[PDB]
Amino acid sequence: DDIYKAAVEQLTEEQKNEFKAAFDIFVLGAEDGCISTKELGKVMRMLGQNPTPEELQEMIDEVDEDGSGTVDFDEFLVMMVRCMKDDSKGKSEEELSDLFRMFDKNADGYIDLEELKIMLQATGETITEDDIEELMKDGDKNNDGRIDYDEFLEFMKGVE
Amino acid sequence: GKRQTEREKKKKILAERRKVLAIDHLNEDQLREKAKELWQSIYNLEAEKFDLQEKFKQQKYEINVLRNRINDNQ
Amino acid sequence: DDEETTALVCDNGSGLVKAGFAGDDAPRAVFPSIVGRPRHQGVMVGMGQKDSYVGDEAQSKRGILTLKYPIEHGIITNWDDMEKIWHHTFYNELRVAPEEHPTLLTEAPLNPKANREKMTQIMFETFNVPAMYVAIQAVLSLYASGRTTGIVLDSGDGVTHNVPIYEGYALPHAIMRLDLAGRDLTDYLMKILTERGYSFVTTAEREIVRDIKEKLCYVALDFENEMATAASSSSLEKSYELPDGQVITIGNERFRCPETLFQPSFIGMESAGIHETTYNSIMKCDIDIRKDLYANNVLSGGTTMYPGIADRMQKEITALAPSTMKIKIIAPPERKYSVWIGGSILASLSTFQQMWISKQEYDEAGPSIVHRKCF
Amino acid sequence: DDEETTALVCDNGSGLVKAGFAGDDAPRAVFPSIVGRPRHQGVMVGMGQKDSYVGDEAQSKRGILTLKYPIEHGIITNWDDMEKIWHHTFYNELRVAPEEHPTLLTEAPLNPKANREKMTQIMFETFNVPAMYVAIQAVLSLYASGRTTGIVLDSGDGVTHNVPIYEGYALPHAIMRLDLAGRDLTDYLMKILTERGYSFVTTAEREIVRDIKEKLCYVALDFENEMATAASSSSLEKSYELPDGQVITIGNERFRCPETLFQPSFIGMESAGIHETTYNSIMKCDIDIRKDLYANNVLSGGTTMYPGIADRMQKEITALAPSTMKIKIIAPPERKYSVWIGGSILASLSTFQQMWISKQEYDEAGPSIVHRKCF
Amino acid sequence: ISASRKLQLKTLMLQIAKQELEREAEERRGEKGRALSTRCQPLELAGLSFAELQDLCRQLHARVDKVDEERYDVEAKVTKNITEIADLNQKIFDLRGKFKRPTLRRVRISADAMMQALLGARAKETLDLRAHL
Amino acid sequence: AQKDEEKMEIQEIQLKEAKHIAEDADRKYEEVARKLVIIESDLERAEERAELSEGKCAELEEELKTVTNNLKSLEAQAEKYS
Amino acid sequence: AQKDEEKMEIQEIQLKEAKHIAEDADRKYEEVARKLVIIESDLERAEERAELSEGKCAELEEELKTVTNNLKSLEAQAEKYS
Ligand SMILES: Nc1ncnc2c1ncn2[C@@H]1O[C@H](COP(=O)(O)OP(=O)(O)O)[C@@H](O)[C@H]1O
Ligand SMILES: Nc1ncnc2c1ncn2[C@@H]1O[C@H](COP(=O)(O)OP(=O)(O)O)[C@@H](O)[C@H]1O
Ligand SMILES: [Mg+2]
Ligand SMILES: [Mg+2]
Repeated sequence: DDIYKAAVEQLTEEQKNEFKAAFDIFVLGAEDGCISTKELGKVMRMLGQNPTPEELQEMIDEVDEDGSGTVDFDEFLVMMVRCMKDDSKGKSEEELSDLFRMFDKNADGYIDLEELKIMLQATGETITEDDIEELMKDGDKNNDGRIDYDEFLEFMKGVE
Repeated sequence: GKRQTEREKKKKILAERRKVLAIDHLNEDQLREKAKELWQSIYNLEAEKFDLQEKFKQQKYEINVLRNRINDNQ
Repeated sequence: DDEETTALVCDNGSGLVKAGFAGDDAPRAVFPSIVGRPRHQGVMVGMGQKDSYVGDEAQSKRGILTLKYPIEHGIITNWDDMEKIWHHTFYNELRVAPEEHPTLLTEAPLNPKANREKMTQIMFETFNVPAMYVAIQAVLSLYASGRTTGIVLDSGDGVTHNVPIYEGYALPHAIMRLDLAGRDLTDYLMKILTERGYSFVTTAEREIVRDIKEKLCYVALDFENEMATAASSSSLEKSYELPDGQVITIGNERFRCPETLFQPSFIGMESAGIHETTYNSIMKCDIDIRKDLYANNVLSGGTTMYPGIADRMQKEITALAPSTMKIKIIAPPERKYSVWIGGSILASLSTFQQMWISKQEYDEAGPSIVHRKCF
Repeated sequence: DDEETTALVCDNGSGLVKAGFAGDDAPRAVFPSIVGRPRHQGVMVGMGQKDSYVGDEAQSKRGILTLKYPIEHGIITNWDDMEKIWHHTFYNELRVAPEEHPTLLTEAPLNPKANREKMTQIMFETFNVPAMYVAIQAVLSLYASGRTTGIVLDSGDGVTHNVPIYEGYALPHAIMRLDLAGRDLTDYLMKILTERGYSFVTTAEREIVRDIKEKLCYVALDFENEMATAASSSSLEKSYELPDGQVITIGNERFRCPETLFQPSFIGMESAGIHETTYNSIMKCDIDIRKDLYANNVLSGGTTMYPGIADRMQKEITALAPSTMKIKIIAPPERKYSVWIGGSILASLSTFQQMWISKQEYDEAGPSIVHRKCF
Repeated sequence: ISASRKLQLKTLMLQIAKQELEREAEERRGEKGRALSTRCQPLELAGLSFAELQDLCRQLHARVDKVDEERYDVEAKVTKNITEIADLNQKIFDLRGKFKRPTLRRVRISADAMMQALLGARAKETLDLRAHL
Repeated sequence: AQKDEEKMEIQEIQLKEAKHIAEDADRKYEEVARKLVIIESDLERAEERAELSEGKCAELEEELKTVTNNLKSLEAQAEKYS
Repeated sequence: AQKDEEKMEIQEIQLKEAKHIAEDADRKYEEVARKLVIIESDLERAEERAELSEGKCAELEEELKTVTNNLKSLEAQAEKYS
């Protein structure tokens, strides 16, 4: 998403200090200023921060849609500073309970691919082939066709 | 048990809520306002009862979901 | 389903509680009726340990519990535990509040009055049902067979009773109730297993002996010949794996455990076997309905599921009865749930819909209403 | 951190004192529990020579000290030295005054009462803690594995004990405590090293033999084959450099030292090895929880860190146990600190927060409060 | 699978779901008002007299009794459901604890930070002790 | 003293190399631990599902045996009544 | 010169510790390699055998259905015979 400007303005010193240290480690001369994300990940690994890196490497293999491979500040800088948990409040548990109860038109304790497709047609998103399998992963942790409310809670918890 | 305490509490609530029974001793407007206010009160009580019924059905469904959870734990 | 109101056909039994809504083929939830408090100390904190596991939950944690049945011989000896069992049955195995459903309990013949009165008082005060009715466990088993005559031998797990019925008119002077049943067979099997070295003592291991009895024991067609054969060959020795290994081999204990039914002198009981109390129950009937009772002998109850009992009993009765009468033994494959199927059929009838003990009637006459016209 | 109050999870042990604040992954300070007075005369004046070096300081000046452990076999034999060790642990290794922190000591099973009562009396009178609680060293090791059942063999350095637990209900009649542990293995290794010419006698050189045992010894998968192989080839002889040179070569002493665990007849003990006391501890349990205990055998304690023990023990138990059961041995890589990790987890629980022995309770009932409900 | 597209789709779906829930709550409120107007028909007192007032008083007392009994039964049901909610909440708490309490811990609050001070402290202590002269 | 300074700097660069090797080994260790945890969890699930299948097979086999024997007996009786 | 020598001794001990780290890392890594391979092989075999049992169980289901139908037939014949 486009949180890039608010993020470059919003970071507080607890992570800004390490950002500056990583900047010093990164840029020592004869650099274009784009800050290559390949060296950035190694530098942050050297810093001792403990987020998840494999998603970042895959993203760089995909994200920055033009396929430049040298991410400018926004996206790879976010992936770097993603050590800190600036989440979307996790929403509210009661809100999601009310939503899931609303979605349970079957009134059988769970919502399956038919109801998900019904809601998607109600909103009108681009049809994805990752469907079915996404429900199997998130909601079907028991391989039984049953999905409780915590599965939907952790499906999009703190999503921006 | 679970048959007499409910009855006594209900009778006590009836006594405290059903006020003094006296109408024809006063003017038409005072009785008209009293009847209108009591009718609006019973309308509020009925609306609250139906809302609590819908909430009870929702919480019965939630209890069923939590039952399915405790069944999934075994 | 939808509008309308369905009846709850509960069936307390003694050993397995069978329940379900009226109008189906099989009970919805069948689970042992045992309530077991934990007996050790418990050191893990916050494990969420309850104070009493009832029903089928206590058949999985039975390693650290002391299971105790709340129903000894038909009668109920521990009312708090029975109330707990009923509460579990209504709320967790069926998930239907009892405030909106009639109930149809079942009771053995010739039981103490106080048991029945306390049962109805509980159902009306604690669970607060709209209306409940108590029925004799043998008439239902006769319903399920689709007959209208016949003498039914309902050998449950608590008590074996033998109610003869003709043309719908029960004969109250010919009911022969005998207190030998599946539980005594379990105890006798547990007692004769000690002759090979296997000692089961704990109340939890009684369940293991019960499983052995269910899976291995069978009723011999002729007792002496089987005793002679098992003492020479070894074609009978069937092995069984305990819940931890160490397989055991049951020899002539296989057909000696259920033989107690036909010779109650094995466990020291004086009375005659189930093969002779049926003939005595018939002979007390009038001289003109004995042929029909001979031809329509019905078996029911769990304990009559032993492989080979419908032939041994027929042979015995044919030996006792006059040579001209035809002896036929009805043994439906759905024997175990026969009483509950009959209960469902009875609760589904329109003619029966006005026999329930309505709550206002109980409020006017007290718990002693059950002995009155609403039987 | 900040406001609030954290608990001190101390763990006396016997050989290594492990301590740290509740809620972390590893103990903050781990140091040997030895107190050694100097033994020579001392001629330099003003050198600042103390009268007793405790903890890790006496493992560096051990050349002129006489180290003596204050805990022999679980029990504490020298209370003044133990008090000194505790004082050091609180003030110099953690630097937190005990007046503002609850403590959670640990104690082996089946220990003398007087030891536990004196421990609580010291903690409440001398150090003046707010509240302390004593826990059995095996339940914690079961906490750390994240299980709730299983039989845990906690072979420490003082005493090896084997506590079976099911569903959170400990079985007090099946605890098998054996007094063979790491210290006896050190003494036996020091005794068999003399067969090559190396003589270690001083109490300081016991530490060198302990280091040899830690770095070189391993448990053989099959004892006779290893004894035959080491007597023909020379592929086993591993060398080791003493604290002054003169390297030594250990031959078949490598797997003979830790073999004493499975054959306690080597050091003259009568009892059976740790491979057979676990099976005996299982067989004392009820017949229905033996499968779960077989499948969840847990190892803990320092001495179970020998390379190749989790396979030898599994082979032995599989030989003893019935062929159908599956034998699985849980050997987490963080074995040494398993008890302390479990202690941290237990102290961090909210449900446990009201089980501490509050000081006012001790003032009302005396030190004998520990045996009471607050266990 | 993408990263940005899934994020945006999930956010839009959550917002649309919240809007749908709010409009469904509003529709249910409208239907509840309609059912209020049915079960409790509004009374227009235009051109009214004493007799209709007294009839309203009697019918109102009878309906108050009936609805009070109905609401008492409903409230007893509500109390039972709340107790069941508490019991199920306690059970779910216990189960989530037996799941994730070992996983819920402070991993090396300061042990990770304290890495190299001990070695330097030992060496500098030896040197400072030697530094008497 | 000059020779000693030379040896000091050489050991210094060696020590830095040592620290880096240590960190690399540490990362490898964390990685392999993760992998082992995952595979063992899969082992648990595989064994349990195997057991379920085996038990169900046993039960169905027994029921087949019983019903088959009853059918055979009743067939013999059908011939008898013929 | 003496200060430099002290520095050298410190570097020596640190190098020793580093090599010690290397050895222990290698040993543990080889151990986990062994466990990984054994776990993987056993997982494969267990999945295979469980699927085999599942297939046999389905076959048993079909057999049981056949037997049930035939028993229904024989029962009807016997009752008509009666
Ligand atoms: N397949 C079987 N073979 C032999 N005995 C059985 C079998 N099933 C149940 N039983 C015996 O019957 C008892 C169950 O009888 P049941 O009819 O449930 O009693 P109740 O009349 O109380 O319901 C069990 O205790 C068991 O001993
Ligand atoms: N890596 C190792 N290999 C073999 N033995 C060890 C190892 N680490 C410790 N030990 C033995 O274990 C003992 C430490 O055990 P520990 O668990 O600290 O005892 P306690 O239960 O008193 O804390 C040491 O005396 C040592 O003999
Ligand atoms: Mg019965
Ligand atoms: Mg220990």
